[PDB]
Amino acid sequence: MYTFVVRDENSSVYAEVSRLLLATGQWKRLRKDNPRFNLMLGERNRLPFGRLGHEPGLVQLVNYYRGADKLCRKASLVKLIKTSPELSESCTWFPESYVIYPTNLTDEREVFLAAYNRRREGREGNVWIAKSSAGAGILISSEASELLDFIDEQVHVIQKYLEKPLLLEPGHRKFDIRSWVLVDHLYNIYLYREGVLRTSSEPYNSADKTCHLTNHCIQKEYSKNYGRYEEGNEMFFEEFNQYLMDALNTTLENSILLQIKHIIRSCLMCIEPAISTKHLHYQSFQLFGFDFMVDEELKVWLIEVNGAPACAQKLYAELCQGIVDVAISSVFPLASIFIKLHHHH
Amino acid sequence: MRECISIHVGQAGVQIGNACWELYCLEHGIQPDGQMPSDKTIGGGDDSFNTFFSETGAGKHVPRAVFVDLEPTVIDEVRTGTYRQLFHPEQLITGKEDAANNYARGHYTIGKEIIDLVLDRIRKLADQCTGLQGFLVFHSFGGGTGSGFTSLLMERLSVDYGKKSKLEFSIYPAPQVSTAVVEPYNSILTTHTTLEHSDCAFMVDNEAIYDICRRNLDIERPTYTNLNRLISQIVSSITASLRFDGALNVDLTEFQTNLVPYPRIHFPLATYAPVISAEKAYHEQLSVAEITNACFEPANQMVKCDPRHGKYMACCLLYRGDVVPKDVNAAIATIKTKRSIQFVDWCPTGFKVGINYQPPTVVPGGDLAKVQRAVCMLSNTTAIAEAWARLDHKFDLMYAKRAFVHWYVGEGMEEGEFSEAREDMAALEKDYEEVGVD
Amino acid sequence: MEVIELNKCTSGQSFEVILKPPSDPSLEEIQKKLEAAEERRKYQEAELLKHLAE
Amino acid sequence: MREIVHIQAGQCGNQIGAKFWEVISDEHGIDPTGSYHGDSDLQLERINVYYNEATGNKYVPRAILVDLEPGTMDSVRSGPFGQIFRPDNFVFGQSGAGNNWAKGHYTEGAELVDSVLDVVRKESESCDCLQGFQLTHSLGGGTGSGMGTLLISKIREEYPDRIMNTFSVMPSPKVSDTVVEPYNATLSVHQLVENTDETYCIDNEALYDICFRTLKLTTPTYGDLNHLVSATMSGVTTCLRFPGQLNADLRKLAVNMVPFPRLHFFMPGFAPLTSQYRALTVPELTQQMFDSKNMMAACDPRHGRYLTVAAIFRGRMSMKEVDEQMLNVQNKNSSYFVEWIPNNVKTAVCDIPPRGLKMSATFIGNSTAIQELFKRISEQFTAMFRRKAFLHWYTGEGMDEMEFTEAESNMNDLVSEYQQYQDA
Ligand SMILES: Nc1nc2c(ncn2[C@@H]2O[C@H](COP(=O)(O)OP(=O)(O)OP(=O)(O)O)[C@@H](O)[C@H]2O)c(=O)[nH]1
Ligand SMILES: Nc1ncnc2c1ncn2[C@@H]1O[C@H](COP(=O)(O)OP(=O)(O)CP(=O)(O)O)[C@@H](O)[C@H]1O
Ligand SMILES: Nc1nc2c(ncn2[C@@H]2O[C@H](COP(=O)(O)OP(=O)(O)O)[C@@H](O)[C@H]2O)c(=O)[nH]1
Ligand SMILES: [Ca+2]
Ligand SMILES: [Ca+2]
Ligand SMILES: [Ca+2]
Ligand SMILES: [Mg+2]
Ligand SMILES: [Mg+2]
Ligand SMILES: [Mg+2]
Repeated sequence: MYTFVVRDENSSVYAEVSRLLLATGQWKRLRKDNPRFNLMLGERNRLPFGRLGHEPGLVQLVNYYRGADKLCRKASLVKLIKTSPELSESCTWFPESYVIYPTNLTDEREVFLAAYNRRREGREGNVWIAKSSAGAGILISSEASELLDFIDEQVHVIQKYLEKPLLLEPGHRKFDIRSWVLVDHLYNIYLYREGVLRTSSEPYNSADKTCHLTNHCIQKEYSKNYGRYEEGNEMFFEEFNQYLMDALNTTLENSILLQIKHIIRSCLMCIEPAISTKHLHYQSFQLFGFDFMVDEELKVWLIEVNGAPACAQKLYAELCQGIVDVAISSVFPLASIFIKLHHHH
Repeated sequence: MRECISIHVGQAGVQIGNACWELYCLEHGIQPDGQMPSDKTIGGGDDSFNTFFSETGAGKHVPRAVFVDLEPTVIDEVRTGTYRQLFHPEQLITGKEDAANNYARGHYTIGKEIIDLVLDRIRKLADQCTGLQGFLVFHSFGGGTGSGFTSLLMERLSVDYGKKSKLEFSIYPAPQVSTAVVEPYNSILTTHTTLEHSDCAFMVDNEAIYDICRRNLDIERPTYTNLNRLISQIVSSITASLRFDGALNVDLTEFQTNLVPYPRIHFPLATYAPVISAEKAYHEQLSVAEITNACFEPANQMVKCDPRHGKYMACCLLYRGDVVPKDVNAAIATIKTKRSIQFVDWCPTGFKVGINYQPPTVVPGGDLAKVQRAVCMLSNTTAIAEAWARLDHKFDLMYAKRAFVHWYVGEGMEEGEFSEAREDMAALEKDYEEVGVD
Repeated sequence: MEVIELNKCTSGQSFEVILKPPSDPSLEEIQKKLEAAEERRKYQEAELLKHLAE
Repeated sequence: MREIVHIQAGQCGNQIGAKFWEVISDEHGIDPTGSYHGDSDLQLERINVYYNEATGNKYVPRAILVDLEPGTMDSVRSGPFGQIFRPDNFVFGQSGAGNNWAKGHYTEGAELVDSVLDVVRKESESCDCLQGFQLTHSLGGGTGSGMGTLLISKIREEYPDRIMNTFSVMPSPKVSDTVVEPYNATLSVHQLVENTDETYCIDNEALYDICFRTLKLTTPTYGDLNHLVSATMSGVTTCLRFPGQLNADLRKLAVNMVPFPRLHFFMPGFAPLTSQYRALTVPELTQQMFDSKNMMAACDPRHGRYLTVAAIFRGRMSMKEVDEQMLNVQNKNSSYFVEWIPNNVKTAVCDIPPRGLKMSATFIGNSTAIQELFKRISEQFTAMFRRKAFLHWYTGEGMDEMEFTEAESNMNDLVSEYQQYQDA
C-alpha cells in the first residue's frame, strides 16, 4: 500500500492520475501536509524540494524536476539555448530570439537592433513577435520601435515571426503541434505517440491576431469559424498524417516527427546534468509539453516548452495511464503508447 | 606557533572529541600514555602539533581540550578509557543531572550554576598559550547541554576572548538516531543565540553519516561509534592544516577569510571521499580525478542537499595522500565541463587547494579501509540552507500548537524567545535566497 | 585556468587555481538575562507553593 | 546514580507493587534475601535506580509500603519477596479507608501522611541525585486513591523540582468492589492532572477483557490481572533499569511524551500475550504492540490520534528489522499520528528479555483516545451525582457537594482538552 499527496488541485492531468492511483486499490491518498508519502503531486510554484528524501524508510518520488524551469520559461529558454554549447547560438531549429528587459528595470536591446537593421537594409522579411511568460499580451509588428515601446508599457522576449508557415488546406490556415514528453526517474525520454495540432480556424493573412495565434482560448473567443474544420480546432496525428500523404506526398514521421524527436532529445539532454536525480536522495519525473511550428518547407521550429501542460480531452485517459505505468509503477510496482528516445547518459 | 583550545559540550561533543583526539594521537604518533617518541624537544617546542598538544617536563603531550557535560556518565568513559592518561582531571567537568533535552534547562537553569567553573578551567589552558588563536567547539544541536550550555559558553567566550576566533562542529538532528522530539526547538534556539558568536560552523547531519555508513561501509544499523569514527576523519581533514606544516588554512582566521565572505553565512558544506569498507579484502584505489569528482555527489556530503540549485561563495579542497597539483588541476578542468558549479558574481570561480602528503590514518580494527589518497571539500554553497528549511518547518509545525513549550517556560525562558529565534532563522533563510537565487 | 601562490614543504604543498575572474552583549547584559530567567522560575515556584498552601 | 523512590499505597497498590518488585528483582538477579546471583553485569549497571546497597552486598528496594489497614501489607511481608523490603519502610495504620476518598485524603490518611513523609525524606536524603517518585495505587478505593493523591500533593510541596510518576489503576464495573468507585476515581483524576508528570492508565476493564477474550480465562482473578500489570510495569521501566539512550530517566521521558502539561496520561501496551513455546517474529511484535487488544486502557486508538509514542523491544533481535517494522506501522497508519509533532514515535531496544520470553514489546502511547476512559468515568460519576447518591459517606467526612461539582467540571475540561488536539 503506497501513499501519495496532492498539492496542485488545478492540475487536470494529475487529478486523473490521482483518480487512477486510487482505483488500483494499492494507493492511499494522504493529507497534503502529511510528510510520510511515497509520491508527491507537487504544486507549480515553490515546490519544497529541500524537504524531499529526508524520510527514513520511504522511497519518495515527485512529479516535477527541480531546475526544469530553465527550459520552461521564455527568457530562460533563450538564455539556455544561446549559452549552452550543446545548442549554441547557431541552433538551426530555434527562431532567432532576444531577451529584452523593460526600460523601467543581461539585456540584448542593442544586439536585437543590430540584426533588425540588417534585415531592413537587406530587403528581407523583418516581422518579429514580442511575448512573455506573464501573458494569458502579444504584439506582432514589422517595426522595432513598436515592439520596444510595448515592452516598456516584466521581462519579455522578441523572436522572429515565421512569415512563411505551413498552411493546411482547405482553409489556408495556421497551426501548431503539441507533443507530450514524459521523463522518468532514470531520465528515459518517452514521447507520447499521440499529438495534437491546435489549428487556427481563420485564413492566414500576412498583411488582427486571430489567424496568427493558435491558442485555444483565442480561437474559441475571437474566431468566428471555431470548430468548422475539426472539432475544437484540434487535428490529431491520424488526420494530419493522411493530409500530408494526400497533399505533400509525405508522412508525418519523415517530414516532421523526425525533427520533433531530435529537438526533444537536444533540450532534455542539455539540462540533464543540472536536473538529474540519479544519485539524489529523492527521485523526480515530469511531464512536458513541447510546442512546435512548421514552415512551408516542412522545417520544424521550437516555440516553447511547458512545464505544467494540460492534455487533449480524447487523450487524457491514455496518457494518464501511461504516466502511472512508466513513471509511477516503475518505482512503486503494483501487485507501449510512448516512443523511447534513446540517448547517452 | 599559536595554540588552539578544543571544547567538547554534551554527549555528542564529548564522544566525537574522544574519537578525534584518538585519531590525532595516531596521526602524530602519540602513545596513549602521552609519550611522543618522534618529539625530540622534550618538555616544550613550538611545532605545528603543539597548537593542539601542550608538553610537560616528563614528555607527556597533553591535549589542549576541555570536556564539559552536565551528566557524568559520558565523561567517565574518558576518565577510564584507553587515552585516560592523556588528560588531567581539571580538563573534565561533569555535573550530576543533565539538561533533559531542554535548551532552557541547559542554558538558564543548570548553565548558570556551572558556567563560571567551565570558564575558569578554560582560563587555565589559555594561560599556557603564548598566543591563542581561539576555540573549536564540538556539540549537538538537539541535546539540552549541547544546545543550551554551548550558546551560553559562546556568549561568555566572546566577552572574555573578544579578539579570538571561534569555530563549531555541530551535529544536526536526525530522527534515525535522535533521542528527543524537541530537537528542532533546541537546534533553532541555539543557532539564534550563537549566530553572532561563531565565525565558522561545520554542520554534520547524522542522517548523511548514517547513510554513508550503511551504503559505503555495509553497516546495517550504524552506532555512534561507527558515526563518530567517520566524523573524526572529516574533522581531522579540516584541522590537519592547523596541526601540520602547510600554507593553507594555517590559523583559525584563515578559515573565515577563505570560506566566509558574509559573516552570517558561515556554514560551509563538507564532502569527503573515499569511504571504503575495511571488510573488503582488496578495493581498487580511486584516482585523484575520481575522489575529486565524488566531492560533487550529494551522497558523500555531510549534509544532504543539491549544490546544483544553489551558488558557491568559496571552495577549498583538502587532499591527504599521494596527490600532486598536476592531477588536481586535470580533475578540476574535467569537472567544470560536466558539473553545474555556479559561483556568485561577486566572487571568483576558483578553488583553494591544500595537499598533505601523509595518507589518512585509520583506527586499527575500525570500519574504514586504508586508502592511498583522500579529499575533503569545504564549499560555502547556499544549498546548505535546505537543512535550515527542514529544521524551520518542523519548528513551525510544533510551535503553532505550542507543543512542549511549557517545558522551556518552566525553566524561566520566555515564550518570546521562540518567536525571536524563529524570526532570526527566517531572516537567515532570506539571506541564503538573496545570494544564491536569481 | 591560472595556478597561483604555490607553496611547497616536506609534508605537502598548497596552491590556488582560478577558473574565472569575478563579475556583542556585555557580561552585565548576559548576567541580567540569566538572573531574569531565574527570577521567573522563583515566581512560578512561589505561585505553586501558594497554590499548595491554599 | 539517578535514584527513584517507589511508593505503593492501599490494597491494590501494594499487591501490584509487590509483584513489580518480584518481577524486576528476578530480572536483576536479586534473590528474596537481597543477595545478587546474576550472570551479567548489565543487571547491576543501573541497579541503584531502584535498589539501595547495604552491608554485605545486599540490595534493598527503595520502596515505601503504605496502607491504612495492616492486612494487605501483612500478606506482602509474608509473600515471596516479603523479606527484601526495608522493615522501617512499612508505614501502616489500623482504621482503614472504607473505599472512601475523603477518609484517605482528609481524615484517616491525614493522621498517617506525616509518618510516610518521614520515610520518604529518609530515602531521599541518601540519594545522590533523585529523579523523582513512582507511585502504584488504584483510583477506586480509599487509601491508594485518597491518601495516595494526598501524598503526591505533599511530596510535590517538599520536592517541587522532581518528577512525579504514577501507575494508576482505573475502576470498572466489570471488576468492581463498591459503587462509589466513580466518585473516588473522579476526585483522584483531578489531583493527577495537576500533580503528576506521567501517569500510566491501567484499566481493570481492559485487564479483565485481555484475560477473558485473549488469554481465555473464564474466571479471571486479581492475581491474573496483576500478572498483566507486572509485565507492563517491567516493560515501561526497562529504559530506566538498563543502559540505553532513549527515555533513560523520568524527566527525559516526560519531555518526549508530554507536549502539554495536563495531557500526561499514557496508554500502556504489552506483547506477546499468549494463553506458548512458539517464537514470535519482529513483525508480529509490532502488530500486536499497536493492536487495541494488547492495550491496558480499554480505549480504541483508532478513535483518537497519537500525540507521542514510546516503544521498547526486549530480547536479541535484528534492530534493523525493528526499525523497518516501526517505520512500516507509522507509514501505513500515518492518519492516527498527529502531523504537528514530527517524528513523535521513539523506539528503544534492550538486549535482556523478560522472564519466560525470548521476544517482548512494550507500548507507551499518549493518545487522545484516552478521553474515552475519562468519559466513561464521568458518565458513571454523573449517573449517581445527579441524584446525590452515596454522597453521605463523603459529607460525613467534612466534604461539601461543591468539591464534587468542581471535580466533575475538571475532568470534563480534561475531556474537552483531549478533543481539541484530536481535531487539530
Ligand atoms: N554523531 C553523533 N551524534 C550524537 C552522539 N551522541 C548524541 N548524538 C546526537 O545528539 C542529539 C542529542 O544530544 P546529546 O549530545 O546526546 O545531549 P546532551 O548534549 O548530552 O544534552 P542533555 O540533554 O543534557 O543530555 C541526538 O540528535 C543524537 O543523535 C554521538 O556520539 N555522535
Ligand atoms: N516565432 C513565432 N512565429 C510564429 N508564430 C509564433 C511565434 N511565437 C509564437 N507564435 C504563435 O503564438 C502562439 C502563442 O505563443 P506561445 O506558445 O508563446 O503562447 P502560450 O505560451 O500562451 C501557449 P502554450 O502554453 O500552449 O505554449 C503560438 O501558438 C504560435 O501560434
Ligand atoms: N488490577 C488490580 N486492581 C485491584 C486490585 N485490588 C483492588 N483493585 C481495584 O482497586 C479498587 C479498590 O481499591 P483498593 O486498592 O482495594 O482500595 P484501598 O486499599 O483503600 O486503596 C477497585 O476498583 C478494584 O477493582 C488488584 O490486586 N489488582
Ligand atoms: Ca616538543
Ligand atoms: Ca566575536
Ligand atoms: Ca483517629
Ligand atoms: Mg505557455
Ligand atoms: Mg547528555
Ligand atoms: Mg479493597
